[PDB]
Amino acid sequence: RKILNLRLKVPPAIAQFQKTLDKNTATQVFKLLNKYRPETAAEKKQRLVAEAEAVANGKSAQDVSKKPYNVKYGLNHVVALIEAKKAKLVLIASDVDPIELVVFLPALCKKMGVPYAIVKNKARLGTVIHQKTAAVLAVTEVREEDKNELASIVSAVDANFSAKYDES
Amino acid sequence: APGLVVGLNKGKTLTKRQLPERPSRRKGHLSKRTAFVRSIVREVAGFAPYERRVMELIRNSQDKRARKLAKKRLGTLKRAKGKIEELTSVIQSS
Amino acid sequence: ESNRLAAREAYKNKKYIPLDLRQKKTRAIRRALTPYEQSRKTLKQIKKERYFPLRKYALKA
Amino acid sequence: GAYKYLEELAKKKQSDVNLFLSRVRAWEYRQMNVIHRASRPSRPDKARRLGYKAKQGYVIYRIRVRRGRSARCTAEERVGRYCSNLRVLNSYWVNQDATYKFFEVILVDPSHKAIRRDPRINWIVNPVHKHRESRGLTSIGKKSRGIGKGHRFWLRHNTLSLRRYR
Amino acid sequence: YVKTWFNQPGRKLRRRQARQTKAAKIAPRPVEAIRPAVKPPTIRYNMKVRAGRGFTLEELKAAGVSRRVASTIGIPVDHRRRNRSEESLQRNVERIKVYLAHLIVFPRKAGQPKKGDATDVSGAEQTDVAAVLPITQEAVEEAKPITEEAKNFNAFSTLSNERAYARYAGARAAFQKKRA
RNA sequence: UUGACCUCAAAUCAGGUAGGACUACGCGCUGAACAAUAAGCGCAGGAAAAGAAAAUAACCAUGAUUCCCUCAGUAACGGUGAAGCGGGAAAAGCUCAAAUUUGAAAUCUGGCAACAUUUCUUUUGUUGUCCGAGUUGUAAUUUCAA
RNA sequence: AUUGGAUAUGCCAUAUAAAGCGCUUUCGAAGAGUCGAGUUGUUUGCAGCUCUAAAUGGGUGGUAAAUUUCAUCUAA
RNA sequence: AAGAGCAUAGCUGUUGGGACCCGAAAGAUGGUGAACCAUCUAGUAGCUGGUUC
Repeated sequence: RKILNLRLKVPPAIAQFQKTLDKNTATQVFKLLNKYRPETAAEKKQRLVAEAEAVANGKSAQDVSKKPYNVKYGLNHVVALIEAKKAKLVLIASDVDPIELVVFLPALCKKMGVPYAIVKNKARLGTVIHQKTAAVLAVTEVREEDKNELASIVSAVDANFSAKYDES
Repeated sequence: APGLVVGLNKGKTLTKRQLPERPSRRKGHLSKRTAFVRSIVREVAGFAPYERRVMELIRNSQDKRARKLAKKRLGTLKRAKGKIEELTSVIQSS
Repeated sequence: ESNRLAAREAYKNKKYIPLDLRQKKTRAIRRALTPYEQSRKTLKQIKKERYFPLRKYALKA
Repeated sequence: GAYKYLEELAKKKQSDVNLFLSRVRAWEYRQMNVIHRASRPSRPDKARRLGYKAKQGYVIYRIRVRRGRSARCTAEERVGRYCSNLRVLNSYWVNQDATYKFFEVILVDPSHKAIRRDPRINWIVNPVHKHRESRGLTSIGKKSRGIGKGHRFWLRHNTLSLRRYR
Repeated sequence: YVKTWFNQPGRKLRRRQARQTKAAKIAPRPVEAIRPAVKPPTIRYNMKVRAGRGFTLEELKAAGVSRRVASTIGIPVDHRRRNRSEESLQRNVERIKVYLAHLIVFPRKAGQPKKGDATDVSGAEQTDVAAVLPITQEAVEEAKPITEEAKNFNAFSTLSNERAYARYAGARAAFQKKRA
């Protein structure tokens, strides 16, 4: 490894992943994420009952509740979202084993001008989404009371990540 | 078709009906999505050394040597001329 | 006869039973795909056969 | 989807990023066994379009072969000899060094209950599909023995036909 | 090695029992599917008319039957073939039309007529398709008069020189672009 | 101090599966002194292999594969030796990857309790529930004929 | 004695359904150490070796001309 | 230059198939034992011998 790595220096496209976000922003980025955690399977069954009597009484309101604000995940799903430029925050796992899966994503998202960041460990992102593993997370819309601090961390990320890294 | 057998009009004289275009022939057409993807991968992946070498050959007006060297690398003239023209557009774009 | 029958009602409605009570036709028949899986189809082909199946037709002489 | 980027990246095989990643991965694969199970394909896009699905029953084995009969074909036969209870679906290439050709080979469990109930892959369960590469029926094998559709591609001559009335 | 033919009567009898068993299996419907009228592709055979593989998507579109309905009711569909001369459009069209005219579709789900399939079902009969739909050869003309304008048409005025004109067209075209 | 995720072990853990024989006919690899043969090695089935065109042709155009007759002892090569066309036997078409459902992983294996069904107390499932697999992608839709 | 599936019949089903075809105001993603080129072996095919692709592109031919139009097909 | 060939059977001759029968060392492939075996083989035979009222 070490002699092979330094002999032919790590290309910046791959070198960008070994440098990541600081601990503090990671904590507050996570703090917002837990406020939008995807619904639990048990909760899914509960609302499936909720829609059961809803469709009995003419599907009631939009299902039973308002739009399900939560985080967006899945590499294919997020890539389709960022292409449509619907995404407002992008979070990339730092240690994905085949790096080719996200080796293009920072360059893609930079071309779209979207605030993004690299969050340590895939497992933590998976824990956000009740999964064993999440290679990438996306925030595309939140509630209005959450808009203020979401803009704050985006500015903070654009002050201690996105901006400082840029193209090096 | 002059109701005859020979000539650069030959054939049995009929009224040809304009056949539709079939989706197999669609191959080669550019999609804005894939054209965008190719732009992204070109910008992030970079270039192999041999096109690197030929492009300052274009930069210092060493066109003939670069064309010959590009032919040696790929194998056919059309691949070579297709290569150099797109690198030149890259050169003026830069 | 008595013990093995006594075994059979004992293990009736039980998913897994001793190898000496299971079927023994041949090896190939045992490993072959069960009709149920043989009849398994996508619901794409279910749509095809539901909306456009083979018909009964004929011709007038 | 994110797959379109993958093979476009995979096509640029002389890019620095791929050139680095090939060597570090080649150094690693030299230090595992010559054949070893892989938790997930190193090129998910390639395996996916070759018939791999991330579901129980499908399995990937990585292998390397000495360079200097095709390297691709010898990969499958050795894997099939190793994982003798599986039907090997396909194979694809990953890495080289100066001496080795590295391949990842897709196999499907014929007796697994998830494969048997999936109509897209039940065809591999049927007994005619066991040990295809010993018979040369895979993608590389079919191409190797020259089978295709065209003009470009024995015992109908050496036999003598003697009809009833001649 | 040495291929002998002592099974020739036996193999012929096998096919007979194959047809009889097949026909009796699907007795209501005709044993042989219909085929389009198609022309062999070469200067030696192009005058003749033979049976092709299936009717092109142009013809089913014209005949008013979808490419799905046609397969269900015994009309084979060929996608590779494309028909360019609108007679080949025609000759296949009424071929489909008369086939549909003589076709009787038994209603599904206990004989309640759906769409326009049929009402009668006792008319079940298995007929040779080439009887109701024989393939004809080219319609040749007989007893046409005059054409004394073709009399003055002295054959080689076209043949000999237009053949030379075709032969020298490339050189002639090169000449015109040269001095231009 | 604990919990995740990953990599790798271990089980006389639960469930499965592979070997070997036949090999007339199938498909491979190898191959002699004739012959893309005999011998050798590998691997199948009741058939196998091939198969729905990166195929023909130069026509008024043909239309998956296989087989028979013909092409034809012709083209081609230098004794070897086809194929297109035509006639006939038989005919049957299709499935994925490549885009999303993001207002819902809708998908799947297994453990457990019931309901069944059986060539069959020996088979084959279903329902419920639990658990795991799976966002590095299981479903639905689409495969260029579109 | 089972079974072949059709015929009629009886009972559940769920069916707030999906699909085919008039139209498009358009979009159409399409398989890479692969194709290919040179080179060595062997019976154009394949194989080792070094290089290594592209999007009306690519394969294949009638033409031209040694390039061209045209035709046909959509490999890995 | 006012077409004579096509098909079938037989006889005879010739060419090739084991080729009228019998007979030369040898060579290959794969085995067994510490040379032998089985297949290719019914070989090379330009000869020797025999070849039926």
